[PDB]
Amino acid sequence: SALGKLQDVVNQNAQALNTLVKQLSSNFGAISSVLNDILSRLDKVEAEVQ
Amino acid sequence: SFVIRGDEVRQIAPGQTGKIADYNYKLPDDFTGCVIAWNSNNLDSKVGGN
Repeated sequence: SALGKLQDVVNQNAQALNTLVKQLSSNFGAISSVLNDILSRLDKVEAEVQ
Repeated sequence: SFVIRGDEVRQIAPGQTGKIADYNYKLPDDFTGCVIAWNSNNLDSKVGGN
C-alpha cells in the first residue's frame, strides 16, 4: 500500500490504452463497427458515408 | 450523345448500377457535369421497330 503513487501511474497508462482499444468496438452512428462488414453490405457511395 | 429507353435514363448517374451503366456508359464517382435527356419517340421510333 505504501507504493500506491507508482502503482497508480502503471494503472492509469494501462486503463488509457484499454479504453483506446475498446473504442474500436463502437459504431459512432454507423451500421456496424466492423469495417469489412460495412464494405460487404453496402454500395460504394453509401459505404463511404458509414 | 446516345439513345436509350426511358426506364434506363435514371441509370446515367455517378454511383448508379444497371445494364447501361454496367456495360455501355459509366460515369465516375467524382463526376462534375450535367445529364440531359428528352423523349424522342417521333424521331427515333419506326413502324415495325427501329
